[PDB]
Amino acid sequence: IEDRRFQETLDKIRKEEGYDFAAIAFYESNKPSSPIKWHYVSGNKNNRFKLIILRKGRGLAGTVMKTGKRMVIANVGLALGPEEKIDAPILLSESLTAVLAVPLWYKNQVYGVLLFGQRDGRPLPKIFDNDDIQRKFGIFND
Ligand SMILES: [Cl-]
Repeated sequence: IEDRRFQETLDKIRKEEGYDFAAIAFYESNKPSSPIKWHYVSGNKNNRFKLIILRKGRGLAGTVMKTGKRMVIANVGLALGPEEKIDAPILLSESLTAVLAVPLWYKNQVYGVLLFGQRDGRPLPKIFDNDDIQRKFGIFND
């Protein structure tokens, strides 16, 4: 899709799927040492996410960017240690208690990571299978 649609589609999907929060991360630049940052957000409580710097292979977005595998964390407090909590600062800046992170694809590469989150102990609305993934979030792929 055109770059000029990412925000609108992100917001609509967040609301359809019933999440408190959504975001999308990409590499900050084409420089070799580029970090990964959270480029778009929706349902965010503040702007501190703009300070977050993720090194390659680290946090939620780094791991999904690397592995090609979605991550489902039903409960942050139970599923993650404090070392993992630290690699994923969006958890802290947005007070997220559950999350779903999905890779977005371009010619078999992961070019971005799409994150959905809940606050206040609200559960994930549903755990999607591979086909629902593709159907609901395939708009972001080619
Ligand atoms: Cl993060």
